[PDB]
Amino acid sequence: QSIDQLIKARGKVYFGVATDQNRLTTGKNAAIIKADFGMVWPENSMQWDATEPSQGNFNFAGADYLVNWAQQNGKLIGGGCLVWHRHLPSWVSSITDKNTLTNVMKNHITTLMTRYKGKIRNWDVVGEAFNEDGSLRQTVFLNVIGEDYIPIAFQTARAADPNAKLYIMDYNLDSASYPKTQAIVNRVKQWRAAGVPIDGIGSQTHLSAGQGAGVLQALPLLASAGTPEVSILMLDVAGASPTDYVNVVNACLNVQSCVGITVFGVADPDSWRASTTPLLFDGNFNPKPAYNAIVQDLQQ
Amino acid sequence: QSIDQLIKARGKVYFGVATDQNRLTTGKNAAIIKADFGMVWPENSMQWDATEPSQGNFNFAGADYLVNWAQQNGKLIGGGCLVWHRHLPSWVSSITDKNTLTNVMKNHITTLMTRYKGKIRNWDVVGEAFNEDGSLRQTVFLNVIGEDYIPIAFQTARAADPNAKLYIMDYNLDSASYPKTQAIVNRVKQWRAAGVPIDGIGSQTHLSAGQGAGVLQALPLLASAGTPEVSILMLDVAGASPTDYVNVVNACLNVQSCVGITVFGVADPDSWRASTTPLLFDGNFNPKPAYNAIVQDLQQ
Repeated sequence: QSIDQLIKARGKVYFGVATDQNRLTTGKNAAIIKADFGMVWPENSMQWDATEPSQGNFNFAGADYLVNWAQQNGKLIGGGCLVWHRHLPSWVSSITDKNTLTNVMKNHITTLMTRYKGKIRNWDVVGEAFNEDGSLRQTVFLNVIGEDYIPIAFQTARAADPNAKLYIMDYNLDSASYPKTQAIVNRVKQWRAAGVPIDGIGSQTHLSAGQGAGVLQALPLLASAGTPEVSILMLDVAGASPTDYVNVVNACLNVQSCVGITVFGVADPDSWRASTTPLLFDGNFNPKPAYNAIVQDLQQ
Repeated sequence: QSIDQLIKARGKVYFGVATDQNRLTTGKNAAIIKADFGMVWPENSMQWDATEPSQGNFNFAGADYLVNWAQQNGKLIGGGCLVWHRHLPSWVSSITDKNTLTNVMKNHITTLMTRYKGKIRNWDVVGEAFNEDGSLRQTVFLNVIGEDYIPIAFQTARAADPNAKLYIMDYNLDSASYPKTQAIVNRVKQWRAAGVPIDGIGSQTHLSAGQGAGVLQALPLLASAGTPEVSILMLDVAGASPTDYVNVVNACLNVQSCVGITVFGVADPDSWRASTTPLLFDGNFNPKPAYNAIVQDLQQ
């Protein structure tokens, strides 16, 4: 049974997955995505080092492949991450002039979003902007532009494609009593009160065994920032316990503004932490107990 | 034991594998390649549709990642395929002018080879140029430029990087009685006698169960064309029988000019034909019996 169909029947938008061209041409990934998932995200093909490896000179072949495949197969598309420190070519992080970096950042945002205008439901505009203690992470963007880089990024994105839902994303937002969770709420409330067009908070949910239960309290806390949407992004769970996965799904169901869940790949051997077997399909592309538990939870 | 180390001890150059960036950042692929393989080959990041999706718009982020990784980890690198009718963008196949297509082909070859000059041991310059009956395949290059496109491609490649071994590659060269196998031998002989710089024939070896034995006769036939080198390229075997894999390895050992073997990926779930489980590691990244049989054969 399709978990995307079942989550749509419960009033949500999607159950999605990260993928890219060489996943769609190998394994059983394309067949599983066609049958069971409703949204695709680029695993790597829209990151900055993949798309703008020298200034103004874009690499779109990989991203175009994904967008085309999704349109042919009737899937929604997400995109990201537009502004991020972790996937950033050296030419960017070596700029020291505020005006120049602002224009580089706006050109990167506008070029990607314009190319796919109207085709992308969600964009992750800014990612991993917070330290664990809730202060802003001192990346090249913060150091050179200042905290205004976040408002500027979102304003620029809204102008490039008004159809898209604009997200900030981060990880370690999985516990309601962890400082980073309340900090992103505090700052997103302030930014929205200043008119910054942040439509969503995306929680990049990488859990250890037993941590699913805490998402039931963390996700409603994230929703208290008042964004129109929240999502669970790039979900995986070490051990892939049915209990952990069902708890995350039920947190989504319990939060009215949570539109859906994306998992960080199809099958365990293709995970960035494969030894923890953290996904919903095994190395032979069979659905694991957690997959079947999600099916039953969405019916029950 | 490392099959690359063992094949080197038998006088060969490499046991290699196809890979690309997202493979290296997921699963156990990087650890296995470091320990057990001596050469990497882009699974897709150097094809024409990946590298020049529109005229003059080169996309090298993926290929650059692979080349860097290989240099940092002391691995040989192969590249290709430069001229091929598969993976060719529509902008190329819609050219009807002989001078224009000649210069487009030259520029594609020269740009890729120049970027990595000195770093790439082997380039597959022309691929899949023959029909199954041994006549030349009527691709856009044959139709518009004529038969001299093959001499031109090789002469352009030799000028771009004289350090590289230049290969022609094809598939279904696995039986000595098949017309294609004899045809490529005859044509390569005559091209080399006329000074065309073809250094190698690469046999793209995609086998069904039981076909390994035929390679013991086919590979010597390919070597009779007199090229400095031959190789086994992108090897996989439906069912991954030890008998089939050992027969292919022994064909390599028996042919003095065969420099090595590349396998078409690490683990079964990442194969283009994963349901046939045709690789040397399983979906849990454990060596399969075929891996251990190769080790035993090479020790003896």
